[PDB]
Amino acid sequence: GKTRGMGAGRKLKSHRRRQRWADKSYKKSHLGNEWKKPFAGSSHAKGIVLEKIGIEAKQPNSAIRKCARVQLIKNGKKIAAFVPNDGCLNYIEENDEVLIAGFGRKGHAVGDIPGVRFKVVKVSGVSLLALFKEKKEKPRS
Amino acid sequence: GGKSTGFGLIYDSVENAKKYEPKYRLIRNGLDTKVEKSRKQMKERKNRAKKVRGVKKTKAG
Amino acid sequence: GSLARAGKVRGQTPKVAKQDKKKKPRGRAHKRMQYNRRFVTRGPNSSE
Amino acid sequence: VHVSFYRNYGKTFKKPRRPYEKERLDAELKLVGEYGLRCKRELWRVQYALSRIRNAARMLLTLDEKDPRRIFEGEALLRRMNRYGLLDESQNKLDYVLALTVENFLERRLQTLVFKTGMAKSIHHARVLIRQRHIRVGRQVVNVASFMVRVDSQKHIDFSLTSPFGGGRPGRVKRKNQKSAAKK
Amino acid sequence: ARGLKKHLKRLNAPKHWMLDKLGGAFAPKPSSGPHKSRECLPLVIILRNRLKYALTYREVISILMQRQVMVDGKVRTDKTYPAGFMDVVTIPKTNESFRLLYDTKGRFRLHSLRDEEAKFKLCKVRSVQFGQKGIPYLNTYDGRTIRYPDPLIKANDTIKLDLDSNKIVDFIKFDVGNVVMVTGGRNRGRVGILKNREKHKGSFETVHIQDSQGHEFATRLGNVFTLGKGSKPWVSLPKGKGIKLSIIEEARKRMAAQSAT
RNA sequence: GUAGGAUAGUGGCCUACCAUGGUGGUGACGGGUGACGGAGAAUUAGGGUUCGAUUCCGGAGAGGGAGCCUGAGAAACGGCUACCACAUCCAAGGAAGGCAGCAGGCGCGCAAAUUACCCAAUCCUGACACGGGGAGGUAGUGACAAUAAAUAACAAUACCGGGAGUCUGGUAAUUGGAAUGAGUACAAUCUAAAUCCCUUAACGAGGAUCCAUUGGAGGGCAAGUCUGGUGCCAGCAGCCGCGGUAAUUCCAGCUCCAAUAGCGUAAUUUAAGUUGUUGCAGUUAAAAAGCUCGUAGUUGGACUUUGUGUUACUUUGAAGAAAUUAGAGUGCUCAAAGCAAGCCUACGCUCUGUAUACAUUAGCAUGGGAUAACAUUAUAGGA
Ligand SMILES: [K+]
Ligand SMILES: [K+]
Ligand SMILES: [K+]
Ligand SMILES: [K+]
Ligand SMILES: [K+]
Ligand SMILES: [K+]
Ligand SMILES: [K+]
Ligand SMILES: [K+]
Ligand SMILES: [Mg+2]
Ligand SMILES: [Mg+2]
Ligand SMILES: [Mg+2]
Ligand SMILES: [Mg+2]
Ligand SMILES: [Mg+2]
Ligand SMILES: [Mg+2]
Ligand SMILES: [Mg+2]
Ligand SMILES: [Mg+2]
Ligand SMILES: [Mg+2]
Ligand SMILES: [Mg+2]
Ligand SMILES: [Mg+2]
Ligand SMILES: [Mg+2]
Ligand SMILES: [Mg+2]
Ligand SMILES: [Mg+2]
Ligand SMILES: [Mg+2]
Ligand SMILES: [Mg+2]
Ligand SMILES: [Mg+2]
Ligand SMILES: [Mg+2]
Ligand SMILES: [Mg+2]
Ligand SMILES: [Mg+2]
Ligand SMILES: [Mg+2]
Ligand SMILES: [Mg+2]
Ligand SMILES: [Mg+2]
Ligand SMILES: [Mg+2]
Ligand SMILES: [Mg+2]
Ligand SMILES: [Mg+2]
Ligand SMILES: [Mg+2]
Repeated sequence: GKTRGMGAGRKLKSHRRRQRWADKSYKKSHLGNEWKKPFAGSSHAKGIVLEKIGIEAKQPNSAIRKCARVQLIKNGKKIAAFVPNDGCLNYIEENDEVLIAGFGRKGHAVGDIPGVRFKVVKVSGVSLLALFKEKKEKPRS
Repeated sequence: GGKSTGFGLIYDSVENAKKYEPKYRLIRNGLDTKVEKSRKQMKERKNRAKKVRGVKKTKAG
Repeated sequence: GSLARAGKVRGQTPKVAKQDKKKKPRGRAHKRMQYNRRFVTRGPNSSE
Repeated sequence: VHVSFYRNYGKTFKKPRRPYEKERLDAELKLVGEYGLRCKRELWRVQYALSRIRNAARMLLTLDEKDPRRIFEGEALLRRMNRYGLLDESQNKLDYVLALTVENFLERRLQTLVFKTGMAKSIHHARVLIRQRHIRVGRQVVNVASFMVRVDSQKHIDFSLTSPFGGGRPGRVKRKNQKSAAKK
Repeated sequence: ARGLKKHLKRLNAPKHWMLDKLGGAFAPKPSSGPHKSRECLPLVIILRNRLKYALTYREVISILMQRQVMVDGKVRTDKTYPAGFMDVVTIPKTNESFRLLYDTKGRFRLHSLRDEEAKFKLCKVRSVQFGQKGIPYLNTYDGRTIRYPDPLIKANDTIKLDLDSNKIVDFIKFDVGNVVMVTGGRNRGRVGILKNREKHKGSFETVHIQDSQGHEFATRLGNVFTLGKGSKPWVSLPKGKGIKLSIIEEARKRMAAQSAT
């Protein structure tokens, strides 16, 4: 059982120190591997759209999830960013500046989209929501 | 509305007022004039004037 | 996969303009009608 | 350094932990409509204020009744509740502070008292009168419906001297209508 | 820092000055002088914040530069001059004369004096030792040095100093049974009778003081200042007379005042 | 360690000589930190977890090192000297450079404002009552954050209920007169000068277009088995799931719901008794070392007074920065705040107020001696 002695302060403190590493949440923050992620601890990131791609939805669903391969400007890492809403892929062109954000599960895949943990928030400095609702238009043409 | 509060000073004479009263409060009552000046221009004149020695300091445009 | 069908359904949907109607009260007035319609006088949106 | 950085400020309400509890939504809307409140925020700050008062009483009640801090701050808390009409002289114990409710505080609002003293036709009529500079607490005009009246001030609630309802000249609607009638 | 600090941030100023925190970024930095910067009251605070004669920092300079204020009998023109405990401030034009004494809440109080009582002050003796040529001298806690002192005077005694002759008129030996005031710490401003002296070799000496109402409090020897021999002080005390009331008792008086006033 | 040298002075700080020591599982030494420390901040039943670049205090630096003059004080950088790295001007012989001050620009980025006015307040400085102060203040930008609080009220009709009847309550872009600030503006006030606020002549509301938004409506989870479109497509969906021709879930209209001048989306606390000291588990769910010995560690029976051996513990006290936190007093119109104010009507008063508590651990000092630790005991070196 537990050590109970009044003079056992060191053992109890050191035991907990070792055992906190067994906790996945604790180890994910104190390992230091978060800095090696594409965002490197940031909430958002800008990147350049390399190509427009489609990803087969995971089973038992059946669809083609419209994504976009993006290279991050600050570190040059390539990621797959899901483009939400209906027909918003038409608002994205290759070699375009897009603001990326997490998908909502802190680096974990979401939904039936396989191996996708990012989504597109802005394109050419304009939010996809504004373009989807016809609030604004992309700055070109 | 219907009530205001302020602060008042009564000086024994206008001569004592001009000694102890700040300049801006004398201009309000008309007991003094306002010398119009630009602080930034005065600073640039100071820095231009200290590159010259002697009586030419003033003549430096 | 094929990316040619992106925006398919949203483009097919026939456009229907919104019907302009009298606005509702704001703030305290809104909470007044919301209070009379639930305490003073099936769900709120039942298809009765 | 900026001196303005030392100015204090704080929060006056907390949002509920469970946002879509049907029972709570029913009880809160009843208080909001009964007292003519603007939104749930006005009810939440009263609950926030009440929680602070009750928390202070509980700490005092946990101390010995001979503790000097219990005696001094306990009397101050009771004196504060009496001065606003929340407690009665027959309820001079900290245990009665723990029995206070939100309705007690909402009844001391200027909006509630303007209505329950006959000056207004409805709780919602009182709201508009207060914000329209028609009420005064003593000599001072008050345009804040959340003003918490004191017992010593409840008998001085009257219409402002500048109001059409308190001896002042008629507002701009009657004056224009009088002007139009004269032109005829 | 590479030397001496010339500024005092307002929040770092002593609390007993009672300066408002939003009044500005700075407080008056006390000049060097007879009293320590943390145990003094600069003339600017006295003239502007306590007496209201001046409304601004500038007006205090005007008053002092006219030579209208004297401290310990001498004119002072320094705005941040550190006036401290037992100092006598005199303003001939207003015919006023004050002694800096602590109220029972630990703050300096400008105790109005009579013209007769404004001719002396009390000083605490710091040490007595031989100077150059074997001449004995004593120095006080208000920065004064007196040569050829009475041989009976020792450290921690109190001397009555005449501000005209600048000589020691009389002194009180530090001993149990005298009335003392506390000049530092939690009990600052409290007056009582010195009941006991607990010495600890190598450490601070503790003194147990008993109030006139039987309340007993302790403090360090360095915070004690003898005011008189026996039980009567040699100086006039403020209304409280060094009697510290409980918050309950103080609230009782306030409640009664509203009923009467 | 001894003797010197140097220093404002102690000291292997340095030199000569001598000795062989010093630290370490009670973690030395080394490594990592997206590490300046603290006052504190967030969340907190309690215990706790996380954060702390930033206005108060302490330290450190001025592109990187080093060196130094002047001086009371600097190893100073809005001082100098050199090297290295960058970079300006040149008549090409030279010369001058240091924004992590204020503003501003480039770059970097998810990420941050005017190349404004003024020493009037706060205070600092000089030979100085007077000069100076991008310290500091004022205004501009400012949905970081925080506070108060509009977007309608009432009456009469028509319509619809409740307690044939009649009192009360609810709806309508119906009909009526009332109210009022957003705005606008004489003015005064505000201010160093302006500006805003406060006050106020005139003006200023009916679809009072003077038009409230942001997210939702299968479950979790408040709100539709509505209508049209799409047909495992397009899309939705934090999770479970929805969509394959009769979609409560997608795209729309309508209606409804939540919060509301705010709301949605993308590290950390709570939930977590899923880090467990309080307070978790280990037969079978993840988890008893194959077995025993064993040092450090941790833990150790009872007994001594009831009726100058050394410590822990406990009691009280002293000392303790402010700001923040808790809290007393006080009607800034309320409030977040602030530290003010109040009283009467004189040449003023209340000595007006600006309380108090909390503040681990270590250290200092009194009282207590149960519990507990160490030390000690018979050739008494005993009293
Ligand atoms: K633990
Ligand atoms: K130093
Ligand atoms: K030395
Ligand atoms: K040596
Ligand atoms: K010098
Ligand atoms: K100034
Ligand atoms: K000056
Ligand atoms: K428990
Ligand atoms: Mg057991
Ligand atoms: Mg400095
Ligand atoms: Mg000593
Ligand atoms: Mg030596
Ligand atoms: Mg050697
Ligand atoms: Mg840190
Ligand atoms: Mg660092
Ligand atoms: Mg810090
Ligand atoms: Mg850093
Ligand atoms: Mg900064
Ligand atoms: Mg600092
Ligand atoms: Mg330096
Ligand atoms: Mg740099
Ligand atoms: Mg240097
Ligand atoms: Mg510089
Ligand atoms: Mg410098
Ligand atoms: Mg920002
Ligand atoms: Mg509007
Ligand atoms: Mg729908
Ligand atoms: Mg439901
Ligand atoms: Mg359908
Ligand atoms: Mg749903
Ligand atoms: Mg877990
Ligand atoms: Mg478990
Ligand atoms: Mg198994
Ligand atoms: Mg198992
Ligand atoms: Mg035992």
